Formats: sequence, structure tokens, C-alpha cells
Amino acid sequence: GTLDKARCLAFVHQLWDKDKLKMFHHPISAAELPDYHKVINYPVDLSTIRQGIESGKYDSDADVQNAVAQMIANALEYNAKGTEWHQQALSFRSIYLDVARQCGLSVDDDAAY
Repeated sequence: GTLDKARCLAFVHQLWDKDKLKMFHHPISAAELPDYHKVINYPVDLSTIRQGIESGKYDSDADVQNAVAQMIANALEYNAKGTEWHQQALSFRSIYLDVARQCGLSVDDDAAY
């Protein structure tokens, strides 16, 4: 599986308030970063995720967590180790599962990115 929109939207909102660099808020424009789409095959961002939960494009809580996982992995792949953005992405990788759990989502610890 069921998509819990309340718990998934909460989850997204929490990740929104913790994104101090606003690096996850919006899709990366090719006008700003023309190499981005050459490097990243599956762009995802918290606005698209929000829209996808609202419209029921996501089948389950788990797909929502995977979309957030994809989002973080994109940032860790695209950004250079050491930069503020790579550090914020590393921080996001280490906390997002506890943000999910704090919003009452079930987390498969062994399987999760």
C-alpha cells in the first residue's frame, strides 16, 4: 504494498527541511548543468517524488524510499568527494532511513541503499 501518502509526504517534507543546500528541492536544469543528464540516467528530486506520491504513480512506501535512495545516489555519483554537496548527500544517505522511520514508514534495513 500500500502507498501511505500521509507518511510518504511527511517523509518528503522532512527531507525538504533538512536539505540546507536546497540541492534536492528541484530538477537539475540542463541550462544550469548541461553535463548532468549525460552523467545521471534516472534524475529524481523531492518535487517529482511529491507529485508521484500525490498522483499515486508510486505503488508502495518502498518505491518512495527507493526514489529518495536514487536521488541521494545521483548526488553522490555526480558530486566530487569533499564538496559541501557530496557531504550533504553522505549525511542524507546515513539519516534518510531514520527520517522514514520517524514518519512511521517500515524500513527493510538489510535491503535499503
